[PDB]
Amino acid sequence: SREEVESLIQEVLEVYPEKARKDRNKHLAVNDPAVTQSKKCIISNKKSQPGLMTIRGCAYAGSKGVVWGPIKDMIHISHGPVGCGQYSRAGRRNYYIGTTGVNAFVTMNFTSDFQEKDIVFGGDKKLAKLIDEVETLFPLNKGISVQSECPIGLIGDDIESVSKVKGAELSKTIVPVRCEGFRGVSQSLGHHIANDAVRDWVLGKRDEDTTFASTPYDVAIIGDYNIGGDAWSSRILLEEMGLRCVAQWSGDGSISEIELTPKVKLNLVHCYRSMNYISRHMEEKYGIPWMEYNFFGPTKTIESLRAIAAKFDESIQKKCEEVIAKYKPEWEAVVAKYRPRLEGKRVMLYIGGLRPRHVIGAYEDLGMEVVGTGYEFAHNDDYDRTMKEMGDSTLLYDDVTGYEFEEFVKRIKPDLIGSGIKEKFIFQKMGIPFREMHSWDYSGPYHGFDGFAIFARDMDMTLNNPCWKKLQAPWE
Amino acid sequence: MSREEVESLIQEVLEVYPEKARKDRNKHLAVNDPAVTQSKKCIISNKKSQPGLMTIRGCAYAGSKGVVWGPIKDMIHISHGPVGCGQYSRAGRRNYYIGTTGVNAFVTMNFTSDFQEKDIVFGGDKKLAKLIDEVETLFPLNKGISVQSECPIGLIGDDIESVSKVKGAELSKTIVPVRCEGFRGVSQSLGHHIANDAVRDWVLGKRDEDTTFASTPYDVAIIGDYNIGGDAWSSRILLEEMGLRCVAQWSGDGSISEIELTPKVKLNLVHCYRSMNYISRHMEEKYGIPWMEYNFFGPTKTIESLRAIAAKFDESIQKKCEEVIAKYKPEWEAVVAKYRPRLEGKRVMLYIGGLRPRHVIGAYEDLGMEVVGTGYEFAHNDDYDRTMKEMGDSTLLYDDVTGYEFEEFVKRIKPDLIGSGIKEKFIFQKMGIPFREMHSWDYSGPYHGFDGFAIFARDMDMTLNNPCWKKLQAPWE
Amino acid sequence: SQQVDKIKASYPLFLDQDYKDMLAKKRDGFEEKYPQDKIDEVFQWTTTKEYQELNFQREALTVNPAKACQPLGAVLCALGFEKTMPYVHGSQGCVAYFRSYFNRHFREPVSCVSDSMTEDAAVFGGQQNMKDGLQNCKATYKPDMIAVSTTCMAEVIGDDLNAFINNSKKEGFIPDEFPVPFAHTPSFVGSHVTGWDNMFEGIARYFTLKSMDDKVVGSNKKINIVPGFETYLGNFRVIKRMLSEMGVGYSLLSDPEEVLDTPADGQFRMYAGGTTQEEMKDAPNALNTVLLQPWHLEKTKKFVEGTWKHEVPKLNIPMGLDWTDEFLMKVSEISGQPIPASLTKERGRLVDMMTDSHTWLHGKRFALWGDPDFVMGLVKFLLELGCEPVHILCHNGNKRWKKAVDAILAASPYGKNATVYIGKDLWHLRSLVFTDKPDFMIGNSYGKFIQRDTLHKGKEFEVPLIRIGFPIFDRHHLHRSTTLGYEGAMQILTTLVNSILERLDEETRGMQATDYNHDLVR
Amino acid sequence: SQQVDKIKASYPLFLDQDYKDMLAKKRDGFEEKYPQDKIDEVFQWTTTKEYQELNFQREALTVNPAKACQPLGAVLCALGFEKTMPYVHGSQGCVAYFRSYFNRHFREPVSCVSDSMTEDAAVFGGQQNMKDGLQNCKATYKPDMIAVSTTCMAEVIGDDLNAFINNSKKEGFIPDEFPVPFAHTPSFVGSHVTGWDNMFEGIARYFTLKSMDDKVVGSNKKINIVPGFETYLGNFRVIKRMLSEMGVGYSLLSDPEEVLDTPADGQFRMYAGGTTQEEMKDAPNALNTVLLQPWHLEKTKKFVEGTWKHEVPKLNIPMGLDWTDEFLMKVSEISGQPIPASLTKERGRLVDMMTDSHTWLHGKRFALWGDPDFVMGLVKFLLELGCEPVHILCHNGNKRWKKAVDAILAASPYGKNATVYIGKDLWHLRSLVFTDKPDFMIGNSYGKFIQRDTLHKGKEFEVPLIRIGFPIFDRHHLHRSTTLGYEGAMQILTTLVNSILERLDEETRGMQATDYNHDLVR
Ligand code: ICS
Ligand code: ICS
Ligand code: CLF
Repeated sequence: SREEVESLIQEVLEVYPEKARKDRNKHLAVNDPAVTQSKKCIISNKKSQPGLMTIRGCAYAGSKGVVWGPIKDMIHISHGPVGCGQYSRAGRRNYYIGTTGVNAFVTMNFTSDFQEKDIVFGGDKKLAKLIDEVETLFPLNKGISVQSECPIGLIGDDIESVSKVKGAELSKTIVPVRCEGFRGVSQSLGHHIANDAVRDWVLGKRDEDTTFASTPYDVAIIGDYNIGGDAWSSRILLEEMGLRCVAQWSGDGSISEIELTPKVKLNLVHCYRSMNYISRHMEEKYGIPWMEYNFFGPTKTIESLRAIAAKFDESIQKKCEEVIAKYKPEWEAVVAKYRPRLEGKRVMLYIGGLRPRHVIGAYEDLGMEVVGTGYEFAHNDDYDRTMKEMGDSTLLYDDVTGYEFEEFVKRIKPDLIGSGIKEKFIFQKMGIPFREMHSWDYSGPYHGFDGFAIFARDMDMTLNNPCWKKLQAPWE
Repeated sequence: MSREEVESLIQEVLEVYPEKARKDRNKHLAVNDPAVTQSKKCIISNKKSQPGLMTIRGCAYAGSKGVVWGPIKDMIHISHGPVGCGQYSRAGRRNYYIGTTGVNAFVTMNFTSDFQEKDIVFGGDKKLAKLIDEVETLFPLNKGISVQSECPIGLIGDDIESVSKVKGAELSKTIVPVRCEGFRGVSQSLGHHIANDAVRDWVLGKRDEDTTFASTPYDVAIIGDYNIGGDAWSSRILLEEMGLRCVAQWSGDGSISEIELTPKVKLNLVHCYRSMNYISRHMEEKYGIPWMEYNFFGPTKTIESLRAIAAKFDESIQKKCEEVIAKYKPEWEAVVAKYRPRLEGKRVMLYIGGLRPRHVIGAYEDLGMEVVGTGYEFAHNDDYDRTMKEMGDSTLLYDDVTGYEFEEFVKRIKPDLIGSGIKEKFIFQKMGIPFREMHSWDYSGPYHGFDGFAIFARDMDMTLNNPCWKKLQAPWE
Repeated sequence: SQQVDKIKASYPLFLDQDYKDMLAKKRDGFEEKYPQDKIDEVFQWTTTKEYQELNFQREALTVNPAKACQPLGAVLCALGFEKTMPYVHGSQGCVAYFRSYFNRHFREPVSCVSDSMTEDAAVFGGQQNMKDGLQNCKATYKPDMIAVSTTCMAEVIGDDLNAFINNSKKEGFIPDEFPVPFAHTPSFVGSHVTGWDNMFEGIARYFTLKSMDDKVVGSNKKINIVPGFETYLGNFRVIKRMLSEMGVGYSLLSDPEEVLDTPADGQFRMYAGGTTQEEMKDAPNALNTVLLQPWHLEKTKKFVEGTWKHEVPKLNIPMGLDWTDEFLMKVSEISGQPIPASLTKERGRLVDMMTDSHTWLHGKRFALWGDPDFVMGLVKFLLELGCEPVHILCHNGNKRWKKAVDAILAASPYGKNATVYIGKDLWHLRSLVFTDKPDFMIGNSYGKFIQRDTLHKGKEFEVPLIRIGFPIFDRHHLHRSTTLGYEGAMQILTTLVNSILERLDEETRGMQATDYNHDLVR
Repeated sequence: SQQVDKIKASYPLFLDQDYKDMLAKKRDGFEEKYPQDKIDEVFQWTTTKEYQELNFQREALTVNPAKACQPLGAVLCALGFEKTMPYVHGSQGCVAYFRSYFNRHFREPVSCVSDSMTEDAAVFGGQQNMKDGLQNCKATYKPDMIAVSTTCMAEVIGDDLNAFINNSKKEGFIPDEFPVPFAHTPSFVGSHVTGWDNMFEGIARYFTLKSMDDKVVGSNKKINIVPGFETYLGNFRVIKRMLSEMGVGYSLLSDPEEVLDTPADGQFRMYAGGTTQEEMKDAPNALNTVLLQPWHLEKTKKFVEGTWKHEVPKLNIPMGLDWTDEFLMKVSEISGQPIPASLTKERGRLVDMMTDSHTWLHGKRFALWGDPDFVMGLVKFLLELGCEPVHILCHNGNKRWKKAVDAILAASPYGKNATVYIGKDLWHLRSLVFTDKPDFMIGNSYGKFIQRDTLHKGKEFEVPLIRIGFPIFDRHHLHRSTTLGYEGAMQILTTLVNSILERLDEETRGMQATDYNHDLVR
């Protein structure tokens, strides 16, 4: 109940020194869907307090790991010392089709491996030489991006001049990205920086090229990074409905299909957080409308398909109803098998900037209740959307600390937790089923009708696993 | 080590025995004398083993099923009796073959009548008749069945000959009863003889009146090569390069048809004298086919064998023989050049079954090694006749050696390498003595022929000169 | 031909063109081989449900058994006793095979004698073989005890073991006081595990039957442990480790772990370690006796309860989580010793590993075979991991045991697709993995030919073998591993999940075809 | 589409025809992909000696490195101290990555904080982050000690760690007595192992630098053990076990084994076990200090010898037979304690396994990589087994380490074909395993992509990966294994020979083609 949730927040905050207490209070809230502006209840997108074990990453993760890294036929340089690119090598399951090392390069780690001489004298000469070596040893790459790590902006390197000069010399696309980890407060500013880099260096290359012919049905999937194949199980529904998916940003994405995107008729935005910036740009510059949609679970997928079709003519609306009729026995069979196993179970979530609200409908399609949710780096407009999706008097947490999250869980006692790899092994030891809701725990896809079957199978297999009844020894 | 030191070694080892075993084992131990014309004057062989002394011998079933019949690849062999014998002998012997196992070839499978007590009490002939029907149903491509008798069959008075006769006539299939129960004989050796006679009586004559096979003057048969690690294939290739046509291999990779075609060949080439001389003598008596012994271990013996074989044909085979010898000369010369400096002067003790204890001596000598002791589980006087000629003077010979004897002999002689079997292997490694299995080839091979000598040399070097033998004493001891 | 710097053994030597051409001419010239189309047609038939129906109608033919015969178990039992020579009264071919069979599994010497009964003994009995054999064995190999079993020849002809041994002592071939326990071990009854049971009961009788007046239960404050036929060195070790960790006084009755694991230090040790004769003579003074593999210790149990008067508890084999739990708790109850913090923490680490790996294990389907206690315990642990044991084969199992395993399957939803087979062999099982394909087999080395058969039908039909059981001949040193207790459960769990992940890596290694799922992280 | 009772995940879902057709349409329609003929042609070129020469001419580009950065090692070092919170002064993105990286290898929680320096700290320094960070961390997570390392931003802007920490205590953000050892750990110098050395020396200094007057060498009768950067739990445990077995008093300095292996018993333990502060304060009173991984403990050695005045013995990492021997002998000499019969026997059992497996190991050719001490110990043991290390890669090695390993190779005939590479990465190694193909790779999970590449050329060119090292992300619970001592040598040997036998089985599994060599017994 509301009063009990507020007392819970206050009791957990007691451990903090005064300064941290006053700030963390602004980031914890009891849901109120009737409030028109979320900033009146919860504050977000602020600096993390020092020493409290935030779960956030940095702008390089938001740029290299999230937006640019999945683009499959370009080579992305982790520019700076060796650590960043090694820890982020192949940790994110942005799936693609390619011949890795030959024409696609996603799971490789290219780096300038800065040594002390590079810090002291600058890395611009090294970057120039590295680019020539890339061109010799990977001749089928279709472009290079330069993903700046922390020291680049600190030592005063000019990667923009390198990219302009070398790009002219070799007639190749070289994209400088200033996503140093000290910028911003989280992955979020990295998204924005990465969007602006696409805008400034790539997206306009075909503005004067009129060889590609549009159709009235051309769309682009904006903000789906194909985790476990999510975007493919989305694309198949859109093209069964009669549309033509010209581009995927950026899961399984090629640089050409990015350059073809200003030719589409409608931008379909899944991840609003990471890609609303470029969607707004394309509306302003090219007049392309954009719309948000949601492909988690049958209720939202059906909702989305119909809303998308309504932007087109009668033939697409007809094909939409034919797609919905095709899959109805499939997801009804998923519900009939798995909803009785999961009904009434309560879940707490903590994820990045989209899924903490976007997966709610999928859990509700299996009879489960989301009793607490939060984000690492969402903004006010994400929370605007969240309070409408979550039930009254549920718990919301922004940039939750390791300590808060453990205390919230202990009091609330959810049946399932969905969060990340740094959270997973904490809560299994407490006897609480846990599902990774970034990596899908090496399963998926979860998007679409085909993904719902896997999602339902996965929540059942973990929540109801026999191992959870064995944690207390019979002699204790 | 002098002749007198060896004789005293024998007497000292024997003092541990009770009187009856002492007097018997003395007859089976000897210092070699190559000049004695009959080996039985120096060493006794092919007698019962003494009870309780840990002989290394097997039984007549191993000699029949494990050795002679088992390899024949397109027949199904029933281990007839309780479950043990066929399970311990399933795929333990590396008699290699080409086939589709379970469909048209069956060598590494274990077929058995799995006798229970009701089969002991009331007899197994009815069960054998039903088993034969079940085999025909579930394995329709088999080209014959053999019934390999285990110990209880002749003890309980079963009549598998009449079952094989009645069922063989019912289904018009070849069914071979083999009375190789393990209580017969004293070793594997009588199993060979029983198996040879079973081939003679039930298979070998079946084409006596079929004259449709097209002979050539150069048709031979390889007799007594069981294709361990591919040995028979690396022998066959040389015979056919020399211009001969190998109609049959007995019995490694062997098919029942090529056994039935063997009475049509012009010369039987005998490798294993011990196991197959019986049928060779029969084929000479019945069909007039001459037979000769040969040896494909090492270059010296292989070349000598090729020339002795080619001399029985015309000048064209003799010409191709010299052409084969010239082709392989740089190959085995390169093997000696690499491996003889690593092995020269090293001393070997051997203990094997009925042929290799003498047959591999030349191969060791081609690498500069010396065989200082050798012996057999189950050889006969004619085997030792051939052995005393091949071993040096004053070397040690042991027939049906006991576990105690062999360990004591090894401790005194201190060989650089021991070549024997799986039951010996792990004893002598603990003592820090390099050991090579000379039955299974330690899962390597082939060793026959020119291609085999390269593998033989590599294997003796890799084990004798392995770094692990320098490491058995802890540095603080 | 050979290149001296790169010598080829049989594989790949015989893939050379000149060898391939020679083998083609041998086949065409003289083998009268069935056409390959016919071979293909028959192989495909052997994978069908039609063939499976005929296969399961066999009454007389056995093909590829999954059992051995009684004296093999008697030999292994005997080896666990101090300075004890196994001695099989009967024909010598048997002992050659017993020794080689154990040689290849343990990669150790295996000492065992025969008394070499031949046709002369077939006619007039083996009494003289026993007389001379006992004297020759004692003088030559100087054991402190000779444990006598029998081959099937000696059972059929009906040699009176008791009278023969008694006469060997009466006529001076061995001292009257030299210990010669014996057991009849007919190969046509039961299996190898039964010979273990018979040998142990005979050794226990020899040392305690006529000595009971002096004994009182519990007076030595120990618990007897009887391991049964056991071919993993780690299982002897983990039971002794856990009991000592608890501070529980115990006596492991038959302990071959030292003699099956001697160091290579320059000397061969025919004997090492083993249960002492005094430990058998004093065993009735224990608090109780725990049988680790009770489904092949029924004769031992009747003697321990009827003569020692021990209230042997009804424990399953201590495999998996629940049954290791119950074993420790019963030992604690009997001994009065609490379960220490070190074992409680070990238990928790196994559960932690179960939480870690449960998503890859869930729903995985298995065929498996082995001896009854081993198989039952493997079934129970698979259920605890959320796996589905689909084909459960125990050639030497019986109907009582099958009832018990069916009840274990009925008590978990992961058992809904399981069937238990008794008295069936590995040719039956081959049909089952074709007609109702599981993900893996768990079994001994004979399973490799089934995997080979499944792959021939096609890569998508292949059922990979996970090697757990006896014998394991084609890998080295797996006999050192553990299957009992928390330690064995951890080892089995790790093997199972990494088998799953190895195969998934194999299936996703094809570039631009399946390597979209070739994840760095699993 | 999905069939609800056989749900397909990404593999094999996307092999369905409608998904295949869709992906072909995406490629042809919008990806402007290079023709498959060109992709095949370029791939073949990357396997050539021509490409290798260009590859090894790289001076600026690094591709697929085999090292990480300093603070990762500092965090691991700090985790081995009782109730100690790793704290990386600098930017928070680093700590998310450090934690995740270790999460995936150990499958355990990894606690570590940042003080979240952002662009403001970049302009004005990070002193306020350190003040509030230390107070917040101590208040919220209640550690007994905070071990401070640095991210590269904090190094570049030149934050004075000592002054910031001193000011935090002076201004009252934490108590003056509260232990806050620190170390500078720049990612652009050395590698993750250097961070471990730097952190350890910092902690050692904190507790002993200003307190040396009272100490006397050998007065506590213990031996200090410093493990270095170590990610196998079995390695901590085998060293402690062997010293306990000898009765040798020891202190293991940085011992994270408990906090990296907590049980799943209903509660999360942020801290568990660890080296105590009192052990660090008392360490100067030991007889001596042994460094288990000397090639990345060089700053620690200078301090231990310079300030504690310990005569640190010249020992290699205790891997394989010879170097485990030398380790035990030196411990015996220092401690005066004899080597017990139990360890002598264990040694003899390792040698026994070497004699058992030598015919399959002989001449086998390996490519391998890792940290310097691990790599040289693996090289040494491979020589002892009669294997041929061929490509030896140590990205973070140095020139005098290479000279030492070259001398090890020159002393054995099995070293004749070996080349040591330093400062080269896994893209260099990929070229080597194409142009001079070995039988196997020994390395971490990043090796799987090289194996994938080699298979794409052809099954006969495939080089299978054997996973030993760090990180291992795509198998479960291998972090529990051992590589040190006789126990680790046995585990490595068993893995190597069974990897050989597994591959031989795969190559001989083809019926009527290669299965003539599909032996039951090996
Ligand atoms: S991009 Fe974002 S943290 Fe929108 S940085 Fe993060 S693959 Fe999360 S909640 Mo990892 S805003 Fe995508 C995300 Fe969501 S990496 Fe993935 S799961 S839908
Ligand atoms: S058949 Fe004989 S014991 Fe001649 S029973 Fe034995 S495969 Fe030996 S010395 Mo094993 S008379 Fe062949 C033999 Fe020699 S099984 Fe092999 S190696 S050359
Ligand atoms: S916040 Fe982000 S991940 Fe951190 S450094 Fe900065 S861009 Fe990068 Fe990199 S090398 Fe190591 S992991 Fe860091 S200390 Fe530097």
